[PDB]
Amino acid sequence: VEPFPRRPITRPHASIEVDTSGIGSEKVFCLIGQAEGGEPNTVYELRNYSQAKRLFRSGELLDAIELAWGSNPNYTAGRILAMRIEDAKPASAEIGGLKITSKIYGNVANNIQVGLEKNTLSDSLRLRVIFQDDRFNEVYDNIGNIFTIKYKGEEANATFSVEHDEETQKASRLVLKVGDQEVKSYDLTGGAYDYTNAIITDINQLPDFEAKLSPFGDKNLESSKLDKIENANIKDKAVYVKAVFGDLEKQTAYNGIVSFEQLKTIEPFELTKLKGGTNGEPPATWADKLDKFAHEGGYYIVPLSSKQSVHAEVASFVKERSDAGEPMRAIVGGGFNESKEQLFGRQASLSNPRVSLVANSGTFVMDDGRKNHVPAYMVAVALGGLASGLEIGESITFKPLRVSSLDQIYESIDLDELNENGIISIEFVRNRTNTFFRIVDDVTTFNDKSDPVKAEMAVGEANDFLVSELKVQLEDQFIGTRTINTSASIIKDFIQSYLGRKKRDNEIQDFPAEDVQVIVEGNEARISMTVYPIRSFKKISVSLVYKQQTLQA
Amino acid sequence: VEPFPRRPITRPHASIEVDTSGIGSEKVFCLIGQAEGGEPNTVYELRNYSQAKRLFRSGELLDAIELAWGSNPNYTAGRILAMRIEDAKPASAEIGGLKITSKIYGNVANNIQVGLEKNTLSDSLRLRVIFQDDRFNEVYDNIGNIFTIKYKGEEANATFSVEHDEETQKASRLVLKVGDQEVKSYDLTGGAYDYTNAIITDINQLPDFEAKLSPFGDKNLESSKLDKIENANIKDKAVYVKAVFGDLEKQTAYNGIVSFEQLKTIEPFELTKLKGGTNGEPPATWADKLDKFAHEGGYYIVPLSSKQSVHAEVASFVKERSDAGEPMRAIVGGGFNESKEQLFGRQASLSNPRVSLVANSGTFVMDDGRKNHVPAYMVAVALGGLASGLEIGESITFKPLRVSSLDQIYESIDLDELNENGIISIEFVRNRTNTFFRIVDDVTTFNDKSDPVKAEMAVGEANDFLVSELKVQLEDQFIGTRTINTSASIIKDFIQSYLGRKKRDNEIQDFPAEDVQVIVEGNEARISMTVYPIRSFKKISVSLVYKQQTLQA
Amino acid sequence: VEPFPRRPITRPHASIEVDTSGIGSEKVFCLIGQAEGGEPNTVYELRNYSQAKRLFRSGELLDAIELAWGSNPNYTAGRILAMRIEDAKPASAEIGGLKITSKIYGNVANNIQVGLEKNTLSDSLRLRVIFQDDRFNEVYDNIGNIFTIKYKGEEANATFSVEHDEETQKASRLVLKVGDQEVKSYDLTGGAYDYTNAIITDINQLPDFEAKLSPFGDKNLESSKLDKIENANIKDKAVYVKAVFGDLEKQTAYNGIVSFEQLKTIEPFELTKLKGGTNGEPPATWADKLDKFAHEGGYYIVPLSSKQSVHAEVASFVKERSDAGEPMRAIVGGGFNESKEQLFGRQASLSNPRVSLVANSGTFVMDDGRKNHVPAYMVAVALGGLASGLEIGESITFKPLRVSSLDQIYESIDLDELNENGIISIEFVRNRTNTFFRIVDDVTTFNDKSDPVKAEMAVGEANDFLVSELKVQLEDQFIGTRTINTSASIIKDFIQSYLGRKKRDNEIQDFPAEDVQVIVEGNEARISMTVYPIRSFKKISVSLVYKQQTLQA
Repeated sequence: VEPFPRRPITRPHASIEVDTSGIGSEKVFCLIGQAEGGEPNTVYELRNYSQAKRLFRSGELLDAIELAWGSNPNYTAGRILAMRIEDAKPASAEIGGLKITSKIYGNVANNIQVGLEKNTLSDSLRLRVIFQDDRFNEVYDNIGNIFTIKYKGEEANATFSVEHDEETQKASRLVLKVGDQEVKSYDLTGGAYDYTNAIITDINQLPDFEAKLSPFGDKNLESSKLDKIENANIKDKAVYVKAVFGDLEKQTAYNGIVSFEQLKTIEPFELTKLKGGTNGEPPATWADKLDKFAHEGGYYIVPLSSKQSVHAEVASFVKERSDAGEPMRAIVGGGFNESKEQLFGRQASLSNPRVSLVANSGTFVMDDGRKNHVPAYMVAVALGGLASGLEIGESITFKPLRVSSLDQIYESIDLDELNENGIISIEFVRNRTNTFFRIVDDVTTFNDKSDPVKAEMAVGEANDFLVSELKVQLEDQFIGTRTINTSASIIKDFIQSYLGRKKRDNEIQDFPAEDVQVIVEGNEARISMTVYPIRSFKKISVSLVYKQQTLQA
Repeated sequence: VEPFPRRPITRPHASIEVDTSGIGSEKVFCLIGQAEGGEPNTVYELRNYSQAKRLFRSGELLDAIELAWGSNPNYTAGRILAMRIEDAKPASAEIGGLKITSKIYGNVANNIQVGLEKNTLSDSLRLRVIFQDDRFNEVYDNIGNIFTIKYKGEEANATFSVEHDEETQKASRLVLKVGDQEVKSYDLTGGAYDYTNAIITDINQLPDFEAKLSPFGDKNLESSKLDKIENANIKDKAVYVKAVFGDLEKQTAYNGIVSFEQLKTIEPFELTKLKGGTNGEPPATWADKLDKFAHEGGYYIVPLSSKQSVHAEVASFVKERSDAGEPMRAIVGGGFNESKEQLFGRQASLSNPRVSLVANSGTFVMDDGRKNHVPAYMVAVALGGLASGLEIGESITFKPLRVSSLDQIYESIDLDELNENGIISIEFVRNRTNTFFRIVDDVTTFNDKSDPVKAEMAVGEANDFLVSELKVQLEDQFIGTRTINTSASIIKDFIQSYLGRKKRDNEIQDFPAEDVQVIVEGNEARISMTVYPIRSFKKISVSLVYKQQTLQA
Repeated sequence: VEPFPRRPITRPHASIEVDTSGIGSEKVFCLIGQAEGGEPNTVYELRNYSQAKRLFRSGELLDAIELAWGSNPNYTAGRILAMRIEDAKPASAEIGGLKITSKIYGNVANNIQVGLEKNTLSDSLRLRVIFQDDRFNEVYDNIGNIFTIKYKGEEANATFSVEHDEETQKASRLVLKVGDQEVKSYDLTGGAYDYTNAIITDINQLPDFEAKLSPFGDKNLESSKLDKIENANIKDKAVYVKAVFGDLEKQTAYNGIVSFEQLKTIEPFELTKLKGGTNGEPPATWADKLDKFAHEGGYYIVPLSSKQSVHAEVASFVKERSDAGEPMRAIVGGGFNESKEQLFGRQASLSNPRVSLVANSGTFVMDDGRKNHVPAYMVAVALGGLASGLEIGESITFKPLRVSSLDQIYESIDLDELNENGIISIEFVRNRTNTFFRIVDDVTTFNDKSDPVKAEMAVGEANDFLVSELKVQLEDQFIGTRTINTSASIIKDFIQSYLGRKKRDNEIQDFPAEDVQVIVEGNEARISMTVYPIRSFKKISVSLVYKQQTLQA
């Protein structure tokens, strides 16, 4: 509802009630591991490969992103969230009249260099910054000398000053004087005087003074950050205002990988390397690190680690989030070429419905040209990236893996045992001339097959997405709406429209639209419905029978 | 009925009787606070933001109003009531014979400057006022001198007098006198000579005397306020009738901020400042201000203060007016960032059905780029502005707040505890990809959950509005009128109409119209009915069931 | 209805009545900015480029206007409104017994030169006005000496005089005397001699008199402004009535840049420059300027300032007008080459549906040929001039900009983030043989897709124009009319006509005739209507499935 005009009117008029009501999940994937770049305990959004490669410099995580976006040829590249577990810290140094610190966290940041060798021809400090790892070697100049002022009056001498607040060194005035008497002054507080443009215009208006912006950087710096001048003579010189600090803020805020801070006057200093870059140490538990993905919209998450304690932690994490209204599922892999007994031990230890285990490990072809021999959990990453590429309520059963080879080629009996015990395994298809690798099943670690919801990943996915979407939509729409007689009818219409839309997308098989019984009483709304869940075929029986046909003529 | 004519006529005629029957609610939010303007102890009604700014010059109260009208972007800006706690007084100067007084209340009025001059060409005074804080500067040039008299006769002398009467201390007569006799008298004490224009017209009647209006023109003064003159020669002079008092009242009564009144004799004096401009003491007890309210119709009220004594006094006030047939409610808040244990205390101290406590405090962006970080009761103002924007029997549950940021981000457990202690709380949602702020629930401080009327603001508001309108309309129409034998059916029709009208606007759910009963005996209007109350959803139960379906071909 | 004749007559006749009924939006663009000429706090309509140049001599506001007219080559150059922020004042001087004031406001007025001389060859005064900046130069030679008076008789004495009205010192008479007493006198206050040529002719008609007008310019001064003459001999020479200053006024009242007025005696003076030309300084807040735009007529407005205070002031202003009944929308640009963080912080500061942000800044090939490198808000002007060329309901999405170059050329990921966060951005289309630049979207600062009316400029513009036009027409047509039986049908027919005209102009998609319903009750009229919104294509899904085909012979 949107009545127009918003102000009530009592005299004769016309009124209009504009109404826009009614006219108006991606199943995100997550990764955690290590990298040579990006800040710690900070989650990011990954859309392009170039963006991630610029942020995440290198390591196993970048390979895991490339495998996830490459593990599904026939699907799109889905959005992925990533973060760094290492407690890295940046390089920082004290030089000149400033304190410098780098933004990249890690041992690589030590190679950063900052200097202010002065080019006396331009009377400015030539800021050269270098980062040899990134091939970043750029030269900046024209720091200071923002603009000129010159005096051409008939008096004997003239002088001008910039008066600061002594306790904070904040510029508050610009005073032009002859001797000790002010020709005119421009208080730099509260008004158009806050910027250098007003000073330039007002000074230009006076016939006795000139003010023109220099081609050494059109900064237009604020007037509060100007330098402190103390009765500098103006008659013979076109005196240059500098404001070196404010010029560093303006010209180097978003240039390079360098920040600046004050403990002072800025002076020249030599080009010096930064120190204190540290990769840090791993955390005792990953549960604090996993908390950053609590509310980021992630559904599938895969830790880049083969340790059982990390797997159990993640399992407790995804359980707690699902119980808190953030459903999630996890896929893990046990290192390199583990035997079946190790896999059964891991499955017994976990025994989580919302966790899956990958048995096979193999080699993959990367864009770098490396035939990277990866552990099982990178295959779990590839599988998560395939699942994300799939829509809601789809299964990854008998989908291709696009692998180059596998360390272990399991026989029929071995694959059957792995599937029975509740571990995901991968087979090599030698039946045809065009051999390929594919996934045999997507069973969870919870091995009780009697209950398909828990056992099947697709069913539990469809259930969690349906429930969470229906819960959010009902919470947003109907709570706080009046308990009018038509409320029950509106609720039943909305439910039917939501279930008919889900059936259109094939996220659910079918539902009886007649059995949607809504009951309303006071603040409570009691709703009952039936849904047939979308399932995936996994066994076909053919009772072929042969018969005899008699032909006549 | 009203016959035409009302008085009977006995002769043969036609008599007409005409019946004009059958052919022919607002919600207001109150505010109390401090500001740089406005009278003390005065209930001011506001409709326009410009009106509030002009009256309330600046301060917290104007910001509160702006927040209240800015907290409902969709809904109409309803009338709001404001009041100043400060016992301010206006500036005045006892300079010369004139008691200069200013309209504005406070210390700002002291800046006013008032002075007088005189122009000898037209023999008329001048007056000036300088209030440059409001960009105000006016000069009343050539005060007085409404019209001229000149002589054109043959007598040997030509004078006019304006007689001053000691009994009335005013100008009583204006007479043209020559020698020792009156040429023609114009008695100002009565008749059409109460205005000057009668005198101007009648002077022209004489062959020997004529009159004309002044070139300045529009003064149009009462003859009783003319100045005292005795036989001023007009033989060959166009002497102006000065009339200084009347033109002093006209140029300064509604013009500007400054009024004038004589204490003494009128004389010019130079420019001088005003004195006595006092903001005034903030009284400890707010009951001195709450009691000043009346039958305006206000419902909601927020005090702009964190004090317990203020909140208790407001609670006692609203309860008293409710018991006195003027239902009201309040919303309060406590300073900045109070912990839960303090908020529990405040709710236990209040425990009022007609008071609500706000937990959160935060920041709001205003028109003039003001990132105003505000105490909790300003949020309570914002809530009361939302509530006024919402129509009768609606609630503020799950609605947006449009707040910029919040101090306390409460988790689900914290909100649950706050709701269980009857404290309204505001939440920042992380479930949706696009995050936003919104209100949790409209729970009151009173904590008997079996009573939804008192527990819930919306139900209590709807019940009070229904009862108040019903009782008013019944008292107006039927109750207390002369007794007749056929009033029960008409009362029951009126009641049913009223119920139908309530049901039409969704103020009630339904009503069993067949169960309405009316009994009359003497002057006892016995009514009994039933109503199904309005309610707003707060809990949704979805019982989902999964089943398997078989398909044949 | 227009009756004929307008005066009824009771006698037998024929009366004719005539009704001329049935015989018979612009979306104006607004600008505020800097200029070197024009009055302060004054709005001017501008369609002709010569008018805009003359009004605004030069600055950034003239360049903005020229860009707007030239930002849409394939559209009509329509009306634009413009205001000058600078509080300039004009140059003035007092010399020669005359008050001199210039029509140009600012420092440019100081170059004006004015001087007065006398011509010995005709006994007449001379004037010269020069403004070297416009190369303006004109000489009003032989000022005064309006007409001669000659006498031809043989009497000893022949004199004429010009007398004045005492109360005003204006020329009231022109007396001719021969011997000792008058021959004829030309009364000037009232009669047949209001003009001096009538005096010239009648003097010519007299037997012993002659008179002729000075040919230098068609003076034809009215006789009120003639100089005083007393007993000036006629028989000596054909004496001139000079009246130098009145003739000067009549010659230069509406010509040239300079105006003149009396100081008192007037005498010549040397050719000298003027004084007092000043531009002043801009105010802190531009909101006081916007009041003049309250009832001018316009939809789009763009201030020429990158400061956030101006933007917040305009945002507030357009919100106030929208709540009043005259909605507007504001387009702004984020300074020079600002990074994504600054754009985000500006978007988060505005967060208004009726405000749109522009990110890209670049160069435009001006008509002068200069490679004018300009800030973002000049691009926002260009977009505002394209939106004003666009018809109602259209969108600036994918429309060509005709820009020369851009400072920042973005990646696909950067463009997507700029779109998603409610910032208008531009891409450099490189794949074509004809490379160019196109607008990607017209999304507003308000960043929620739930309401396309608030989130899209075109939809919101169509809704606002529709509501305003319907409100105006309904209020003009049916308020104050009679509540006749066919009132509801007439209203329905007028709405259908109006919606069918909208649908014809493609301002709406469609509407259902059945939903249009008119309810009459008392002094009110409730109307229910439906319209399908017009929309712009912003997403095209295509599905291409190949199939086999078999050919027989």
